[PDB]
Amino acid sequence: HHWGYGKHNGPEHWHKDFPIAKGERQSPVDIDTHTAKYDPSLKPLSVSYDQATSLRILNNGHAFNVEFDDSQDKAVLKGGPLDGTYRLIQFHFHWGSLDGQGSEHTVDKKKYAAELHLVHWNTKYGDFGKAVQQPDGLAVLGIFLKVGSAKPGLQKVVDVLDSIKTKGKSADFTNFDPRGLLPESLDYWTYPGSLTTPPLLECVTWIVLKEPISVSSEQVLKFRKLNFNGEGEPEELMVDNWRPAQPLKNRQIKASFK
Ligand SMILES: COc1ccc(N(C(=O)C#C[Si](C)(C)C)[C@H](C(=O)NCc2ccccc2)c2ccc(S(N)(=O)=O)cc2)cc1Cl
Ligand SMILES: [Zn+2]
Repeated sequence: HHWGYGKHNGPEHWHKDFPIAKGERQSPVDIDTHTAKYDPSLKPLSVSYDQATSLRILNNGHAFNVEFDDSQDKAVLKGGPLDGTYRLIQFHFHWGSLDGQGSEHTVDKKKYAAELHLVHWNTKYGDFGKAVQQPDGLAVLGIFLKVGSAKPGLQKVVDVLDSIKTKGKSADFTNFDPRGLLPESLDYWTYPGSLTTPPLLECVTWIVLKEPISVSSEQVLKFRKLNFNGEGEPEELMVDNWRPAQPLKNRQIKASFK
């Protein structure tokens, strides 16, 4: 009886094993576009992914994770609200059963079909496991997906999903360029929050891009053919792996743009 997204183990249950679920800086949140304040002191965001080294893709039973070599400064996030250098370690998505839900953040209560999280850790803490113990340990770049035109830079991900259908399966995933998943604009909202899965640690600087990327219906359909279960277990489609919006409490969402 471990955590997940079902009726019996989903987000309303997590607080029993992870009491920080009801904490002061939980994620995701609703982004109220009329309450977020433009902050002219926010520096521009620096996404430096030209030397990114992807290694592997893994079905972890919750989502699929594309992992990078983070043993040197090869793909880094800097600037915006961040002090110092954050190294890309992995990305993953959250998505829905239907096009009208799937994102974790919402924008004026609007739910997108999916959300991409590009996870980075603060290199002043030396490794990812130390960085998650610090209030400024992580920076997650959140990008919304809407269903429309295909995203060409997503298709290499979609085409490998058949090879990692079940929990615990991995596949070699070299030479993938995460620059193909970005929208044109790097305009963003930022706030202090948490991991959106157990252990729900309050270690994240959230940077959520305003502009969604477009993916095709056929692209998201292939996400929804994944399984939460292991090989040889009863099939449970990997859908609706999103945590809903948490109370904003004593926090301010800042906008990089007027
Ligand atoms: C979609 O589901 C995901 C996605 C990511 C991960 N994470 C890791 O597996 C890691 C690592 Si690694 C050294 C085995 C490559 C991150 C994670 O679990 N962080 C906690 C932790 C604590 C100590 C040591 C290691 C990890 C984590 C990171 C970001 C988020 S999110 N959704 O962006 O807020 C959540 C969890 C977990 C799940 Cl269940
Ligand atoms: Zn996530």
